[PDB]
Amino acid sequence: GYVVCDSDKRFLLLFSFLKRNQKKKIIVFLSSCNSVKYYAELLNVLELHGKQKQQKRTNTFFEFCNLICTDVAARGLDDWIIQFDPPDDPRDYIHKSLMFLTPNPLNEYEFQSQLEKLIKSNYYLHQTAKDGYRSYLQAYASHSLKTVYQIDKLDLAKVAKSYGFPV
Amino acid sequence: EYSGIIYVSRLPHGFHEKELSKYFAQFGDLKEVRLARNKKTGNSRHYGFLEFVNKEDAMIAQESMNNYLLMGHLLQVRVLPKGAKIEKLYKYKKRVLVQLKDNMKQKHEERIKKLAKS
Amino acid sequence: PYEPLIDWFTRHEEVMPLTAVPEPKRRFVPSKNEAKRVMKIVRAIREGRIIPPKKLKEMKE
Amino acid sequence: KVPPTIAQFQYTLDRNTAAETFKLFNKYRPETAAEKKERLTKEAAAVAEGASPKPYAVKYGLNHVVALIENKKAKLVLIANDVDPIELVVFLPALCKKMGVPYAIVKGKARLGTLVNQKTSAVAALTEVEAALAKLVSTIDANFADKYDEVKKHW
Amino acid sequence: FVRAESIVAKTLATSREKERIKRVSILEDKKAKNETQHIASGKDFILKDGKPALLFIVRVRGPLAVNIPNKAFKILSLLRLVETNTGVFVKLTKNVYPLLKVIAPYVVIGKPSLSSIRSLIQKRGRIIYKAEPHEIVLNDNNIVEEQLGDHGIICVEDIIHEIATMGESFSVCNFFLQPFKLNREVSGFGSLNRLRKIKQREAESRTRQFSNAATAPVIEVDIDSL
Amino acid sequence: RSQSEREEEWLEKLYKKHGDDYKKMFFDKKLNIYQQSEGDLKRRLLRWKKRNG
Amino acid sequence: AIPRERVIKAVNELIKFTSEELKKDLQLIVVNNKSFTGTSKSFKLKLLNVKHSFYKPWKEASATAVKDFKVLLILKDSDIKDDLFDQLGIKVDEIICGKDLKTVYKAYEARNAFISQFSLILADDSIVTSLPKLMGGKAYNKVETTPISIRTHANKEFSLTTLTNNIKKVYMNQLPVKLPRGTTLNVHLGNLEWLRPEEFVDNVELISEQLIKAYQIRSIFIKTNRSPVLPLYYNQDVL
RNA sequence: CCUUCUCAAACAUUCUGUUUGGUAGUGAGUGAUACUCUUUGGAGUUAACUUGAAAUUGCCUUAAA
Repeated sequence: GYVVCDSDKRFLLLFSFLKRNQKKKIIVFLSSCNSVKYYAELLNVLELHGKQKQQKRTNTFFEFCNLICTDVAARGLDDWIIQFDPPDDPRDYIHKSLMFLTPNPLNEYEFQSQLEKLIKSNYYLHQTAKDGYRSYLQAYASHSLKTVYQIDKLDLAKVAKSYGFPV
Repeated sequence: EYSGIIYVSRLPHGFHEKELSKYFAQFGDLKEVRLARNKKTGNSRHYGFLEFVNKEDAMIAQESMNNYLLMGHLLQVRVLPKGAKIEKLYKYKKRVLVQLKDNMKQKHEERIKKLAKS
Repeated sequence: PYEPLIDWFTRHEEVMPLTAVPEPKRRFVPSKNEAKRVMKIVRAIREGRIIPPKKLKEMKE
Repeated sequence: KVPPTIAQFQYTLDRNTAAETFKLFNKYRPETAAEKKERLTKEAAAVAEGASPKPYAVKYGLNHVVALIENKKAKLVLIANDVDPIELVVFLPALCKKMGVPYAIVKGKARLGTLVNQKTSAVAALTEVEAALAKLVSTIDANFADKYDEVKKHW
Repeated sequence: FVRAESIVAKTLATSREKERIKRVSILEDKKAKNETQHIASGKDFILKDGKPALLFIVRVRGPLAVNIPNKAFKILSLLRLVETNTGVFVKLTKNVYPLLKVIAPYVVIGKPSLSSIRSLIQKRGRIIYKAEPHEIVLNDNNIVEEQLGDHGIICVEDIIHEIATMGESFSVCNFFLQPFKLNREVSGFGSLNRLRKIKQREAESRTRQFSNAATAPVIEVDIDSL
Repeated sequence: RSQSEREEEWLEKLYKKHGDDYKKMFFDKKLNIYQQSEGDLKRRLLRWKKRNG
Repeated sequence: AIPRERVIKAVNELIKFTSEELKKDLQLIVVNNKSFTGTSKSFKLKLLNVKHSFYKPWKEASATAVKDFKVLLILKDSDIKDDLFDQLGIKVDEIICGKDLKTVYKAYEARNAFISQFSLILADDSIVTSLPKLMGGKAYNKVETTPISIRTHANKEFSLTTLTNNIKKVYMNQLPVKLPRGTTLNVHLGNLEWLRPEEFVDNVELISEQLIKAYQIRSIFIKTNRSPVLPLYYNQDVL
């Protein structure tokens, strides 16, 4: 089922969901390949996306067969299957499985200052953070979603990506 | 019209009624001052009410101290319409400075009988 | 002659900053322009032409 | 007769709030030339014989203060009224309002500069602070930005 | 007219002073009873006992403008040290020991020296008596020979010996001395005095500190400072 | 060219702390105050080792 | 000796009944008392000896759970002089001094946020007495948000070994409990995963014996958060 | 515009273990079932959680001039 999650607490919800298992194969799909590179360093599952080396990506996937992957790279390679960022297609994902959205089928579920301090202190984690944030922004704007367009304020999007000031 | 009652929330901690009376006495002849104190403990709620014998001075004081930044937090002084008097505000104080076996056995037996409900 | 102004532009607030200038490392680095002066003072002390601060107090005869 | 865009100054922050703002700014006075020089000499002596948190200081220079503005990095802006070139500060309140940043006006550029070492500072701003900044911002808002929001009127 | 901040500060300071005084008095009452079972401490010590010892006390200004409290005000009135920069010698005793804590925040105490006592006596002294408003200084020993000397205290040296040796006439002479009004430190204002006062004020915090603890050791400092 | 005395000591400290693990040195806030990248770290450490084996 | 038969029966009956997070998992023991400390409200945290190092499973569950607690050690000025942790199987999270807590947290929201971060509130015995004036009501309104007392001074001087051994013992022996001026007292134990029946019976036996020895307890009931009060001992003979 | 009680005692002394005493708090407001006492008046106690120091009505002067 789909889960309603506000952008202000998206990071907290994702961290809690990850902490709920700590081992089980919680498959996650991301729209932006740059974002996963920034999220991989936030664990302070392994990186598995298309932008990195093909050989290393394949080796890591084979090791994991015994994640943090994008929509495009997940197709054909394969406890929870989730999609956090907007999908590359509104229906290719519907075709256990759960969803996350809040701009608007089965059912629905029911129910960190260190990162804020570090984002302004660490240069590399700041550049990667902003890169992922605006890559997600570009994917959201470039996607021709049925009922999602440029309306939501970035004041909460920046917080969702750990950013305090609006970039 | 504005009544003589002055509503001031967000009062500084320790700003007892005596201090309010002393300070507001400078503006003129205040009528009464009262503070909302908890029954359990004398600590105030940081909001109280006071009245003035003159309605003009009542709003003049609010205008002068409308957003005065006192220590801790600013004063949220407001003036109410006609009526809304200072009725009922008590000066609570902490306090002055400073056979059975049968019932217990019966209760124990009752508990022993009730625990089977689990 | 005597008319009020219009706040047509001063009514909405921008979200994103007007410029997306990349963040320079210097803002995230301890003032290299100040380490330069620190090392200049170190060189001057090595040459002996600058007296250490302790000797200033120790020589107040 | 002054136009509505002018006379926004002269009507400035009240006595108590202005004093509180000055006291708050005094807590983050930038290191003076002598203090900076002596600190650097001490650091050199320590290193020459035998890595610190980022410092904080008030922003005063007009160019870099405006640079921080528009980027939304200015938490508070303080402006002098008696500045000789008025055009230097006519647009500053408008820019602050457009960017959604608290701003305030004071009387006396020299008094503005006395808290930042320099003889005069025209304008000043703060980038980081402990918790009284929010209360001071709220007081400044309720006493000048919202109570005198009709500055666009009158002549 | 007076601004609000002053009243609130005075109220806050008065509340703390009253709480400290009440706690100290309540603890001392239990300590005297010798129960010493559920209190912080029962013994007494001094760090830098109630045994006899002549000590000098100086009335310092501060803390903030706290309204005169009954206990401390009455204790000071007993020693008539209301005026700032005034000092008097008192005989230390177990009964008088709690008075130090009672009026610790307002006064500074310490052990004087024979030379210091002699210099203070020979350099300052008052005899407020025969209308008798005159503040006649100890100009001559004739007054000491007439009004005093019944117990053998005929000259100023006898008074010095009694004060330093805690003689029988110590109470009589001390009252007669009309304790001295010592001059204030800076005693000025204007261009240099402001900076000198600011510089001196820093030492006050590091020297005149009150821990406010009920079992705080007696605060003692050498009288050689002045 | 060579490394400065202070720079040489800092590089030696980093090498002792982590050896050849440049990734760990990158996050070593105690010594990597300037947040040197993975490339500059190795570029300086190779020259440091050239004179230290 | 305390009646072990009732404990053996309970360790199965209550487990079956319970088998929401704290209600299902949070184990505790409640002791009935006949008044306490007269007309006083001293906030002394009594300590009980535990035969098992339940802290290790407690942090293991917290590490694998969403709620990750932190251990805060309040120190003094002299203690500022990684040596405070290098000598500690057990790792201390944060160390703070009373100098900061009295001013940098004047905002009650920040104070509450700081307090809620930690659970194992540890403080020096010297400074523990002055804490309540600083941390306010919220810290003293919950057993896990109030400062525990640990002896670090030795010969009126700081001692690293004294702190280390005492903290190790507390991590593998001591268990805190408040001292309310009432007839009811609560002592939290742990989670349902804590050990097995016989081991759980042994764990509760020492706690019950220490509670009986320390004071003239009235009655003790084996309990779990909002579970039925299963009786343990009937100490009415004192009455 | 103002800074909060940052150890007192005994055995023993192994760079210090053991035992006791000393902690009277900002309020507002939610709330999962039990303890008694206290003799109808309600009195204190047992988890968990929100908070912009938020909030509408319980019967001694040299911090001078």
